[PDB]
Amino acid sequence: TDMLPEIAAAVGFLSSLLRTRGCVSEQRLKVFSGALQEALTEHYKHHWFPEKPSKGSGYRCIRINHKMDPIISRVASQIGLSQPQLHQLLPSELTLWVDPYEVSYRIGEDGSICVLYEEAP
Repeated sequence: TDMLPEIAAAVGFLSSLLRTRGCVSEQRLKVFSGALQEALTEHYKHHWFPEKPSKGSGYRCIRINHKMDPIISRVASQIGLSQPQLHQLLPSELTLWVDPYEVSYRIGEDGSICVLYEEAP
């Protein structure tokens, strides 16, 4: 019931966007992926409750508005991506919900809710 699959799906989504929209070597994309996985599992450790998936949902949520998510920012820094470049490469107004058994996202305040990952408990 551990948090890796949901977090790796989230991270794979953000990586894919860097790969697609950017010019980032796989070496860097791999550093970013592992580092973001570790960052987020540290971040979610005490805020993960498999039996009540919406509990802690707001805390775990990854937002990109006019400020970049601070964990994305610092991990991305680790591979030499500045926040302004992230802003350019990643969608505007992105919301990424990373909950037990379900990863989902929205591009834009009024975009569709897409499911990245769903699995049965």
